[PDB]
Amino acid sequence: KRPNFLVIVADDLGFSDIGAFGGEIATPNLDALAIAGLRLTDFHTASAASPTRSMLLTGTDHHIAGIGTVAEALTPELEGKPGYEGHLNERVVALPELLREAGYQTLMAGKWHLGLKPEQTPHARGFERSFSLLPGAANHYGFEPPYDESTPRILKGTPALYVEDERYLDTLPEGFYSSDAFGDKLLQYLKERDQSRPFFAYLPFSAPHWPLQAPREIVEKYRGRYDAGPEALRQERLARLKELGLVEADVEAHPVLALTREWEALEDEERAKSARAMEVYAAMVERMDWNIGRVVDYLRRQGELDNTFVLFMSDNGAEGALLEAFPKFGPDLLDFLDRHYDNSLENIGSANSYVWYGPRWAQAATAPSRLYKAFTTQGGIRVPALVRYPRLSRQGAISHAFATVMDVTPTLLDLAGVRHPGKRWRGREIAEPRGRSWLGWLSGETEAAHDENTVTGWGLFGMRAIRQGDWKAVYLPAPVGPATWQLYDLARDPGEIHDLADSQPGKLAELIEHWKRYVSDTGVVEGASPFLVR
Ligand SMILES: [NH3+]OP(=O)(O)c1ccccc1
Ligand SMILES: O=P(O)(O)c1ccccc1
Ligand SMILES: [Ca+2]
Repeated sequence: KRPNFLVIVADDLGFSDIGAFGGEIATPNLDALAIAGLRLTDFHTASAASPTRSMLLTGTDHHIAGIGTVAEALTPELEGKPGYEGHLNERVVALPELLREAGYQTLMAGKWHLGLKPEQTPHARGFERSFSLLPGAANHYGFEPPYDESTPRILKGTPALYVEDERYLDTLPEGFYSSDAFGDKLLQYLKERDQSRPFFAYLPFSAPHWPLQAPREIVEKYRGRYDAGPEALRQERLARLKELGLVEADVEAHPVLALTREWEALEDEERAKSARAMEVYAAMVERMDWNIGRVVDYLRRQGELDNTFVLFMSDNGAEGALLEAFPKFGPDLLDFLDRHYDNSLENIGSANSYVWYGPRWAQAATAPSRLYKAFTTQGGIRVPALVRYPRLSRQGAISHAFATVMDVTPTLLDLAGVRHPGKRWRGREIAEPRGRSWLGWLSGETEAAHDENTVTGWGLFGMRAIRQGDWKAVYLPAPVGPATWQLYDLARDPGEIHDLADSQPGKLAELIEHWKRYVSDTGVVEGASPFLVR
């Protein structure tokens, strides 16, 4: 029998947040899947949400698939460039499109982030049933601010714009909470399915993405848990990562970089509200996990779970952004929030709060990696991932084999017994996957799907990375780095601390040749101004 697929994507979830990845957050459902299955410590996405999602559903690079940069920040020199359409384009065929023509029922409940228009919806791109938030974010409870000319651009670009199949929804149900709605709808779709054929179920949550909001009864369970702050947390996470074997005992963690005040410099009220945000984040993750459990438990009781290839991943590094630091997200984001939301301590986490936890809490979760979401350093692109599928021999272990989100489409096609159509589909020229099927690796035939010569590129917001085997070069422009290529031996220096550019100049040179080919193969275009902070 052909397996089902359950692909679950967390939004900005950090590497050590889940219990089985070193965390204190209650994630019993995910833990059971992770420990029975295979946990990946060297699995990679892109550095941000829509690029990663375009890659996950195609098996190629986001510069080819239509999200060369995030739609919400297209500049004039980028608009019109191929692969910079801002939605999943027609130079690619999506995974669900291919599975649906081979008898799979394609079911989705969650965030899309691959296009806002009718012809760009899940329904248009191969899902027979879908309940979706089309934008990159929204209020989890559906509470909208006033929308007019003076509304901060980041809020304007994150309305609660939901579709069910072809229908743009006019209202949301009472009690709507994103993660619960997604669990509800996917459970409905599964209970309504044709039980005699397999399903591809896509469960992209919007949690734990800002605004940080969760049911009070779950937030209450974390009361006081984070009082010692984000650096105390980082140490707990490092200790546990080492104890669990997820990182080597000796690893040197990258130093925490933030323009904010450190915990001990904060006044009591400020601390209280920052801890409250992390208590809410934790509740988001636990409630996500709970909804995952509802899905998995239904499949299990149906006797289908063991014939379901279950993949869980985050879509990028933990979110260390200060939304208030980007003029593009304004004008006056904090002033608008102060006049429309209540972020007083007691309200944080409810529908009419709007918070993000910032760079220090984010780096607790990405440690020992460098930085966080929207950087090309490991903090931005190395994400937690697990595969639970008991037909595959390689289960019960922690694997440090290199893998990327582009591997997923070819793996699932393989298992479905479906061939990628090649260079043409529905009469148009399409890209072929850049990833490689994990089947050989996971079946124990090989030690990894890739090898010491595998070459993989990243480029977004003017940052770059280029990796071959365990050698990685990184380029971070001003003001966030030296605007020169830095070179790291990831096997000896996972924290990207010791720049080897001067000691191994031959190796850097090769990587720069690889980078140029990447730019060439994928259509990378960098603009003047990577971004502006202020
Ligand atoms: N790479 O180190 P740890 O031993 O987790 C540490 C302790 C104190 C400060 C920084 C790092
Ligand atoms: O890249 P993100 O998913 O963080 C994003 C960007 C713009 C609007 C909403 C979400
Ligand atoms: Ca994300």
